[PDB]
Amino acid sequence: PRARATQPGSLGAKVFRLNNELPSGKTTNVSFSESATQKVIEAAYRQVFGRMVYAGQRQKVAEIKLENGEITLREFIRALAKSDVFRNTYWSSLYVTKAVEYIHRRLLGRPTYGRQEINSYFDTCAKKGFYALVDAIIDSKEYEEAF
Amino acid sequence: RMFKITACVPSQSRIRTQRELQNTYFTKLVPYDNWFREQQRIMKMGGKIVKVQLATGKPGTNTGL
Amino acid sequence: MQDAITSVINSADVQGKYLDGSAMDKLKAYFTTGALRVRAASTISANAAAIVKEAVAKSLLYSDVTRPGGNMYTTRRYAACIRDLDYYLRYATYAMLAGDPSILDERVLNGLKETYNSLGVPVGSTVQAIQAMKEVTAGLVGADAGREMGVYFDYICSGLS
Amino acid sequence: MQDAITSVINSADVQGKYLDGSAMDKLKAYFTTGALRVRAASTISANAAAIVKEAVAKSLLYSDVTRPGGNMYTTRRYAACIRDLDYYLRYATYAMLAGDPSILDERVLNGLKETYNSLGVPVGSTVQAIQAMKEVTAGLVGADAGREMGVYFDYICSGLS
Amino acid sequence: MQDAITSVINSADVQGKYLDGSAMDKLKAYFTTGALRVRAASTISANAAAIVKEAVAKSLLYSDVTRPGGNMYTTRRYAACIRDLDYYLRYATYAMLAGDPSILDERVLNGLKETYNSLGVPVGSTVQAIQAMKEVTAGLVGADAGREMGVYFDYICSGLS
Amino acid sequence: MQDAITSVINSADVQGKYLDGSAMDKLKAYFTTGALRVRAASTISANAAAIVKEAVAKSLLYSDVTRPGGNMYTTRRYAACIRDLDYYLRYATYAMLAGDPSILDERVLNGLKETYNSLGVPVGSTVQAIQAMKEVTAGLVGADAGREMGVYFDYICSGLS
Amino acid sequence: MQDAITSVINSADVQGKYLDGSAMDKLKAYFTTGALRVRAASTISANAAAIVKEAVAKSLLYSDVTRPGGNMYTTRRYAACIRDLDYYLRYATYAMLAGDPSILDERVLNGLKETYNSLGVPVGSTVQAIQAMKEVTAGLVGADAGREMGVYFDYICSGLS
Amino acid sequence: SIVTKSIVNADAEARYLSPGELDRIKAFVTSGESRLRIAETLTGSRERIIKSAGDALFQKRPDVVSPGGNAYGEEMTATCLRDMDYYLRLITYGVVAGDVTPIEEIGLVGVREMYKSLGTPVDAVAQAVREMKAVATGMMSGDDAAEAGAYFDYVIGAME
Amino acid sequence: SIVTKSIVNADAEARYLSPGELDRIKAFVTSGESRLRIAETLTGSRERIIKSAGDALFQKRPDVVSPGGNAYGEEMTATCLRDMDYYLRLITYGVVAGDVTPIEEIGLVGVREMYKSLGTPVDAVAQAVREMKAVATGMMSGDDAAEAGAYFDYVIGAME
Amino acid sequence: SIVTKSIVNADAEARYLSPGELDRIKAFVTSGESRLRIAETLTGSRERIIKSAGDALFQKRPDVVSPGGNAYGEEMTATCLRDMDYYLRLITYGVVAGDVTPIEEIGLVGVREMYKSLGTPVDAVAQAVREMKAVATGMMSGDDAAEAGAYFDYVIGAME
Amino acid sequence: SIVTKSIVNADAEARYLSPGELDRIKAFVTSGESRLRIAETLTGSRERIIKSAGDALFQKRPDVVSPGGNAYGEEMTATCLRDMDYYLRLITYGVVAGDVTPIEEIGLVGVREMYKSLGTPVDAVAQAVREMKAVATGMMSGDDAAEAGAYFDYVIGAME
Ligand SMILES: CCC1=C(C)/C(=C/C2=NC(=C\c3[nH]c(/C=C4\NC(=O)[C@H](C)[C@H]4CC)c(C)c3CCC(=O)O)/C(CCC(=O)O)=C2C)NC1=O
Ligand SMILES: CCC1=C(C)/C(=C/C2=NC(=C\c3[nH]c(/C=C4\NC(=O)[C@H](C)[C@H]4CC)c(C)c3CCC(=O)O)/C(CCC(=O)O)=C2C)NC1=O
Ligand SMILES: CCC1=C(C)/C(=C/C2=NC(=C\c3[nH]c(/C=C4\NC(=O)[C@H](C)[C@H]4CC)c(C)c3CCC(=O)O)/C(CCC(=O)O)=C2C)NC1=O
Ligand SMILES: CCC1=C(C)/C(=C/C2=NC(=C\c3[nH]c(/C=C4\NC(=O)[C@H](C)[C@H]4CC)c(C)c3CCC(=O)O)/C(CCC(=O)O)=C2C)NC1=O
Ligand SMILES: CCC1=C(C)/C(=C/C2=NC(=C\c3[nH]c(/C=C4\NC(=O)[C@H](C)[C@H]4CC)c(C)c3CCC(=O)O)/C(CCC(=O)O)=C2C)NC1=O
Ligand SMILES: CCC1=C(C)/C(=C/C2=NC(=C\c3[nH]c(/C=C4\NC(=O)[C@H](C)[C@H]4CC)c(C)c3CCC(=O)O)/C(CCC(=O)O)=C2C)NC1=O
Ligand SMILES: CCC1=C(C)/C(=C/C2=NC(=C\c3[nH]c(/C=C4\NC(=O)[C@H](C)[C@H]4CC)c(C)c3CCC(=O)O)/C(CCC(=O)O)=C2C)NC1=O
Ligand SMILES: CCC1=C(C)/C(=C/C2=NC(=C\c3[nH]c(/C=C4\NC(=O)[C@H](C)[C@H]4CC)c(C)c3CCC(=O)O)/C(CCC(=O)O)=C2C)NC1=O
Repeated sequence: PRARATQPGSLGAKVFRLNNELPSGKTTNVSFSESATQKVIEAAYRQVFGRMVYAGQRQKVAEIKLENGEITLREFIRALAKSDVFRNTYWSSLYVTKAVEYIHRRLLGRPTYGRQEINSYFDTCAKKGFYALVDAIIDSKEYEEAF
Repeated sequence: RMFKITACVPSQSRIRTQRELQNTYFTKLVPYDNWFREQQRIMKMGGKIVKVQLATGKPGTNTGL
Repeated sequence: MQDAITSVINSADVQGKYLDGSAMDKLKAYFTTGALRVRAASTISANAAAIVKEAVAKSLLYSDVTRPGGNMYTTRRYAACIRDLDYYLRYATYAMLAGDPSILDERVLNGLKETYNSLGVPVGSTVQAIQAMKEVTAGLVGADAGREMGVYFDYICSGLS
Repeated sequence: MQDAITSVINSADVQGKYLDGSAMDKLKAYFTTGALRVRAASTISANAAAIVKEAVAKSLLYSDVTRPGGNMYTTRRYAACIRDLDYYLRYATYAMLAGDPSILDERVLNGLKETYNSLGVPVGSTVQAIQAMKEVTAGLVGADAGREMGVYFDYICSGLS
Repeated sequence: MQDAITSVINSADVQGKYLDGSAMDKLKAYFTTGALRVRAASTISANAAAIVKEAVAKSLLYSDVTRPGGNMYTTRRYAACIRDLDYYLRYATYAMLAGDPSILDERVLNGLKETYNSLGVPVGSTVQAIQAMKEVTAGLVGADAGREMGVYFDYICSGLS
Repeated sequence: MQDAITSVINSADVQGKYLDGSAMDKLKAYFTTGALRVRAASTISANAAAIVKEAVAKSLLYSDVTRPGGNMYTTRRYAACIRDLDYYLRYATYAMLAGDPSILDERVLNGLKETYNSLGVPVGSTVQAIQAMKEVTAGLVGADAGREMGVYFDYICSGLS
Repeated sequence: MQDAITSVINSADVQGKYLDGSAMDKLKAYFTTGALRVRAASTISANAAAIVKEAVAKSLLYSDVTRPGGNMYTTRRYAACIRDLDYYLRYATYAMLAGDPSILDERVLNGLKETYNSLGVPVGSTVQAIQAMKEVTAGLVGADAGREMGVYFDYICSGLS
Repeated sequence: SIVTKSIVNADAEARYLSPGELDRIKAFVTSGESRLRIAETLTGSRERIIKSAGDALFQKRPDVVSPGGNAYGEEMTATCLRDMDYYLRLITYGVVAGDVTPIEEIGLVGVREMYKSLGTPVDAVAQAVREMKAVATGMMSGDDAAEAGAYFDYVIGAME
Repeated sequence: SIVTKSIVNADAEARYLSPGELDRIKAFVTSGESRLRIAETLTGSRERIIKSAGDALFQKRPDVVSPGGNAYGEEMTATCLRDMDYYLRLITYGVVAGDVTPIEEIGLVGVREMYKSLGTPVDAVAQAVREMKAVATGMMSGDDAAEAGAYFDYVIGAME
Repeated sequence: SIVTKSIVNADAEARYLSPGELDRIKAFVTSGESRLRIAETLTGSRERIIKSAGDALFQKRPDVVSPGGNAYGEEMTATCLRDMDYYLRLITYGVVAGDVTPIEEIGLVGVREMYKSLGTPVDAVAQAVREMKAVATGMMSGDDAAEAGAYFDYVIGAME
Repeated sequence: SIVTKSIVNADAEARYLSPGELDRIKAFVTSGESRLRIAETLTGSRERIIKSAGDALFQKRPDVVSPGGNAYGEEMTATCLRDMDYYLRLITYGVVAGDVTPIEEIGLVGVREMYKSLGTPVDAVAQAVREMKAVATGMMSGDDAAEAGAYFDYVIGAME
């Protein structure tokens, strides 16, 4: 449980980090920084939604706030997951328990462990709703320790 | 309602293969509704908070935020 | 985050010596206080909601804050106020158990000042509410542990002001 | 992130012209340096751990920092110190290979100053350690590439101070 | 996920034996075909959207599936169909480069039949679309590169059926 | 349950169209391969028990699954394993004769995964047993008849996994 | 997850009855055996790695499973095997302390058969490894503590088989 | 101490302290006198422990005192005994803390990295703390020797 | 290998192979002949490599063959030379594949857990691979010794 | 045993057993269950005790296994481990009997004369029983380790 | 250099220089920059090479630093490192010469006779130049390491 944060090498999926922090005022034309930031935004779009979303549907306001550097990658993934296209795709078409399970597999990278964990998240879905479900998944200590 | 904050957060217990200058000097924009929770998180790691200020709508807005 | 024990170990560690007899003296002082610290902590944990409601009923209720025009007017601000008071009481209980106010300087008073300036929270009403809560918990759990809670509530007020 | 090549292309691009002969002159200057840049980079990559241990043994070891009372006392702070030195050497090798200190201004000296002020890291000891590492790598890989590493280590020190 | 090299090494390792002459001959066969694989992969990366749209223009256009009632009817379904065909061409390019279809049944053919059977996607029409994609890319890259593309296209059609 | 002829007729009927030239070419392909299918089916009907016992002698014998604790341990479990392998070979022969794997997912792969998961049957060991059965029968009937047997054996292994 | 006390309370509560004399006698039996359970748990916590490595040295070493082709072949598979055996010993210690095997089928035996059947792990060889672990720890802690360990070891082997 | 660890456990689980760990803190409070006695006897005889353990280590592993080894010379052997002094000091801190966490914070995070830098063989340091453990438990009474040997055992476990 | 690593690294990024990765695969494809020559050099003389490296190891670290060590006795020394043979075989696999994912993905992931469960000093295993590297790079030309010593270097680095 | 010693000590004195001796026999009779548990702990894990104690002994005293020492060679080291097995068996007998008259009356009376006639250093045998005591008291609970270490203590004391 | 050796070869054979050895002198002339780079890197890091090689030699062969041995004491160890300095200096001279002949003229004729006079074990000096070779080729790039290792190899061959 100390090694939740250790990334797998060549035996699992690759992990994308936003470590370069896209920093520039008076940026070079052939700056390599924006291109890697586009790679990371690409990666967040296809890990949250699964696929690259259609061209009219992607959020440009959260991409712009990330490339300017005011929000973190965690809050950017929270703004991707609390969007209308994500909830119309995954939360509004499905059963509530199946939506809890699939949103947990999308945002935490793993299926749920047991019943307490599902009685606690679907209670957050009960008294508060889907937005607090995304907020409680992104809050969790496994998210903080893993990513 | 949104708090601009900047802060310094040190690594707690392990050496780091990554660079993490962006992890150590965090300046970001935290909305109001999650600010209690994110403050609690910064205090739970142990790092200090250097600045807190809300750059959005005025303190005092009972209707409309 | 340090106890009395961890601060003793830390101080003996910066200068580099082993445990001397004066460190053992501080440690036995901590233990003989710590038994009643445990019983006072259980009493405060049992009655926290009544303590907070008596604190706000003592100081904040029939003023301009809980009235219109104050920062405690709406139910959003009232719920935030009760949550702020509960957090002050809980962290004071943690500092009472540890025997060190380093947790209050670490987690409570870290950026609380500037957000209290930026949201427009009155510092004086909060300080009055904390002092009312202080003698409420002093009348609840007893005299010596009342003093214990007193210096940690005063630490919170001094970091706030 | 720009090379000598990317900075030449970038400068010819802002004013809007094509490649002139002076740009080709800078490019051939970069290539005739770049062959020995490659061999010096392989030599530094081979001996990085010995370079860092000789740097700390030269300057930081028998001072107050590696002693108690300094910022290098605990094993946590020692491991962070060795990691900081390894990162300085690695980014200096990247800047030597690219022929441009834009990476040092981009990734190293971005927020390193304010976290060094906030954690209380001594700037002078770090600068002495980097200069000791500079003539350690100069005696290792040779004279001209020693100067190459010298201006990039000096760039790191000037961004630090 | 393993290419021809990793599968040869895995066979020799599960044996526990060293690389004998048959493994050397298999690796020599892969190291002779690799340049043709590289050039065909570049030529396929050139014309992704053209190969996909020519496959739809050959098979799926002007049939019942683009008419009302078909599973390719709406713009959402058309965009998802173009996405699925781009996936098939991209992973066939990957399996051509590796020289082993392990990526296809690891990452395409894993739950694809059950997904298409749950959605109501016609499997025969998409098999004909993949066959027309194979015919177009074999017209693009030539005889033998088209054959070594078509073996993995036939692998995808066989696992889908 | 449909062969290549019935699937071609079903496609042309769901279209509502007559049999065009592509359907004629598909039926000509089946009517050319049918004699080879007949001879391979006779050769497989010759040696059912030999192919099954050689598959067990290759994979499952002398491993842990025939030892105590294995799922192939008892004589009842051994007889049921021989019965299951005879089923796989018989239905692979049927799917080879029809030229369409519709009988396999209609009558073998329907509830087979859930049955094996409820009983505790290892799916990987039985997949290896079916693969060895495929290897033995491809050694029996030749290259191309072994390939057109192995496509349905791979269909059974893919639906089982 | 329930010990002997919680299961007795759950039976008396599902009855809705008070604790009669049979429940008192069951709890007296557990409160007599608890000190022996504590001492055996300390003795097992002493020698975790020794019991695990003696179990591998008795059963799994120098057999086919550590040779090429075995499921315990690679260093990754060896480390995962040592991890699995440490899990079995740790949870058998927990079930010995609770005096009830509810934690074993709640948290070990839940999806263990399907996991091992999907991975290809031999169940008979790991059952023999758990039996040798039981034999070693029963040699360690004595007759009756070894028996009350072996009842939960036999529970794990029965649920695995 | 045990109280900081119980507090960070109740914090991460976002609840109050359970009565089990309240009873744990109360039992730690009552056992303060025994741990004070253990740390008292260890702070008493630290020089004798260090001298016997260093000579036992040099008798067991002579590679460190050989020419070409790490601890060669007067000052190098004195610094070796200084490092053993630091580790026995952290042992006393963890003995009086009731937890291994000050030993972790002060001297267990990067010892492999820094001893890779200095050239010290870390298994030799594990042997040194093994000899210090054997000598200190030889000095103590058996129950208190078990308590101090738990922390010594933790240090040699985090070493190797 | 190189092709697996490039395919996976383009695969997570949802893109095709970049042209720089493609000329990387092309350069590895051209250097495969020299890789196969180094592999035949390492394969054909494995007896002398294992024998001389075991001799120099037991000369260098005699305590593991002395009574009390792990590799004491006939069958234990035979198992020790077998483990060295395993690591030389993985060295040959990593030489052919052009990357260390065969070596790491077979015999370096849980090597510390395995050799801790066996009771083996891992530094003496690092010395065994060091002597194997000395005998092997004493057996080849310069660039061949550098290219094989890269993978030997990775194995000794992944030990400690 | 205890009963033999009490009977003999009352027997020379021409008196019956005094009531204090009788409650001594009664307390030993009640503690026989814990004695049998310690005996099963020592009996069931004799392989690891003898193996690890021989390993730590030859690590500690390498000259007796070096050429020139007593236990040099295969059969001599086997006889050395056999002598250690004899002493662990006598330890088990003394644990059950509640007194050291099995250990003394079997294998401690002429131990100096025997090991002087064999040419054996008796201090190295005391180190062998010391390592056996370390492995055995590392294997039990606290009071069990103290009760077994009493008899191990008697054997090492009767050596020197 | 290579030119003096080609001249004395053409002199003893009483003919002009062949175009083969004219092409050899021309190739030596063009490879002057590579040998200048090798000798430059060796003259750069001579102290680090000498310190690591001397500590590796003293770790490998402790007979010279033992009492009664040759290099016993501060001045004797310093003179040992001085002799290693002379040999690395001659290595650089032969590296820049393109031939082994200045190493032969200055330090290879009577080293067996003079070290028979001083009492220095010559095989220990061969081990010292072996460690200097291993360290210097560890520093260099592999092709240049092969070139310098040719001259180092010649020196240890003329030693033993
Ligand atoms: C890629 C560019 C990059 C750099 C350089 C970087 C440095 C960096 N150095 C840090 C700490 C540190 N750096 C030092 C440095 C030193 N020891 C001394 O006393 C000397 C003055 C100097 C040794 C040469 C120390 C002691 C700490 C830890 C202080 C503490 O937080 O306890 C930290 C805080 C987290 C940590 O503990 O590591 C960061 C992020 N981060 C980056 O992304
Ligand atoms: C606009 C949003 C809003 C709400 C809801 C609000 C409630 C509110 N209710 C109060 C008291 C109270 N409210 C009640 C009301 C009730 N108890 C009963 O018996 C009745 C059933 C129920 C009336 C419906 C009582 C009895 C008090 C006095 C409580 C006390 O003094 O302990 C007070 C304390 C006095 C003050 O500061 O004015 C506030 C702030 N204030 C607000 O600004
Ligand atoms: C663990 C330490 C810790 C503390 C203490 C903390 C306090 C904290 N108090 C806040 C607000 C507040 N705190 C108060 C306080 C008061 N009501 C008054 O008028 C009195 C003066 C006082 C009641 C005693 C009020 C009214 C607000 C909300 C003002 C607003 O944003 O609308 C907020 C902004 C988010 C929120 O609405 O809750 C934070 C983060 N955060 C922390 O992490
Ligand atoms: C990389 C491996 C991989 C594949 C191949 C894959 C396919 C896949 N195709 C899908 C849908 C689809 N696929 C098709 C495709 C077709 N239907 C037709 O009529 C044509 C015959 C055929 C195209 C040639 C259509 C129309 C949908 C949308 C179904 C719907 O929206 O109801 C879906 C449903 C969810 C979503 O659209 O985004 C998945 C998961 N997923 C994968 O991970
Ligand atoms: C409390 C946590 C803590 C630790 C662990 C610590 C270690 C530490 N060990 C040091 C040196 C050393 N430590 C050793 C020790 C050893 N080498 C051997 O041969 C022996 C086997 C082994 C002794 C167990 C040696 C030889 C040096 C000097 C190394 C040198 O000068 O190159 C130094 C350098 C001198 C100084 O600044 O005091 C530090 C800081 N300091 C700390 O604050
Ligand atoms: C290909 C990756 C791979 C490795 C490395 C591997 C190692 C491995 N080494 C073993 C034993 C061993 N390996 C050694 C080796 C050594 N001890 C020493 O002192 C020397 C330093 C060192 C060798 C030079 C010894 C002594 C044993 C026997 C351990 C015992 O009997 O308890 C065993 C248990 C018996 C067996 O089935 O062989 C395995 C599985 N297996 C693998 O699949
Ligand atoms: C139950 C009481 C009892 C004891 C103790 C006993 C000892 C005993 N030890 C013997 C030999 C021996 N015992 C040792 C033992 C040792 N040498 C060492 O260096 C180690 C320090 C040490 C063991 C750890 C050796 C080396 C011999 C062979 C002596 C020889 O061959 O000359 C022999 C002669 C051969 C034989 O018949 O076994 C006896 C009788 N016999 C007994 O009945
Ligand atoms: C360039 C050709 C050349 C060589 C070879 C050379 C050798 C040389 N070695 C000397 C001494 C020595 N050399 C050694 C060296 C060694 N003994 C050891 O223990 C080590 C293993 C070995 C080091 C490799 C020692 C110990 C002395 C001092 C001997 C004495 O004082 O009796 C001296 C005497 C002091 C002096 O006049 O500088 C000379 C001349 N001088 C030369 O000009």
